[PDB]
Amino acid sequence: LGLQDFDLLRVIGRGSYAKVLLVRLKKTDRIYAMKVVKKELVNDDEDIDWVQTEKHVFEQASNHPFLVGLHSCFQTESRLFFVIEYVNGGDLMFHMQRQRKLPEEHARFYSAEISLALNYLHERGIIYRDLKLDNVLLDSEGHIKLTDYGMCKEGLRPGDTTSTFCGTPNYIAPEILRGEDYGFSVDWWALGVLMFEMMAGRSPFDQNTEDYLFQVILEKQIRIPRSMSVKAASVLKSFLNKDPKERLGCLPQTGFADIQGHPFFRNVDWDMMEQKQVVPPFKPVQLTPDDDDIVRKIDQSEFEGFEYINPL
Ligand SMILES: CN(C)CCCn1cc(C2=C(c3c[nH]c4ccccc34)C(=O)NC2=O)c2ccccc21
Repeated sequence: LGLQDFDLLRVIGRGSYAKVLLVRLKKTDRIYAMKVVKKELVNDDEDIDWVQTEKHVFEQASNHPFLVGLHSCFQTESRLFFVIEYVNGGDLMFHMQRQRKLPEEHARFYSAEISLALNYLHERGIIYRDLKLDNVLLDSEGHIKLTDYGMCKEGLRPGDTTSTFCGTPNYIAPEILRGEDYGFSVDWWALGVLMFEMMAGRSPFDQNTEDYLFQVILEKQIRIPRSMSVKAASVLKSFLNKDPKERLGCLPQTGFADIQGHPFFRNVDWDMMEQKQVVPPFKPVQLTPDDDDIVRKIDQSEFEGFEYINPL
């Protein structure tokens, strides 16, 4: 493909690294949100991996219901693009700000779909690592969908463990702070948080930000609402166990079964929801010319094979 066959209908998201356009393929007339990264921003061997990994993941979320698909990938002298599956329900971040706290039930429905999403990921040797309220977008009529893959960890057999200190601070797992090696566990800690945020409307931790924050996370015994349910709390406790091992879903060869097993997920029929057979508790421009001054200075070499159209 190429910019040609597209109708750059709008800009829906502006970043330093990327711009997310709301484009439409003329041929199919269908819509996809395309991700635009200035090539001039991904220089050096440690940035092609940031891309190839986003690519390697996007080459997988296509197979899962709560994970954003990838239509195709093309470049230009000045940049790189991602024709991605499109979503329009918004990010729970917004939905939250417009409602404060969530009924334990609703909250449950979401946390479930995400685990399923996280589970598929893990099973495929992937560590999302960038889970946060504004990353979980809403399906046209409800179902969630994990987004952003610029912090995931590639191929990895269970038992393995990486150690890149990263992720959005408010959700960074305690073992990450301890600089100890880690795995799928950090993804459940994040979920634990995402869940606290939904039901409590608040965050579970609270000199200087990071400085201070990181200490809260590592010593501050989390305060659960005295309005909250027994089951509700329990899960939160389980997921926010500062011990990767003693943590829900973190137990090896049982993790997901554990999760599903937990009382908080008592009447939940996974195989049913995994198929979206459960009802959601809530139904929802030309680019700048190339600057030869810059472009002329690009390697273009470290840009082979970027192109790729999803056959499915
Ligand atoms: C706080 N926000 C809105 C963060 C945007 C998170 N995000 C959404 C998306 C996606 C979509 C968006 C759907 N609405 C958007 C508004 C602004 C930016 C992106 C989107 C979409 O339809 N499909 C997506 O994968 C995305 C893609 C790559 C990296 C990050 C992405």
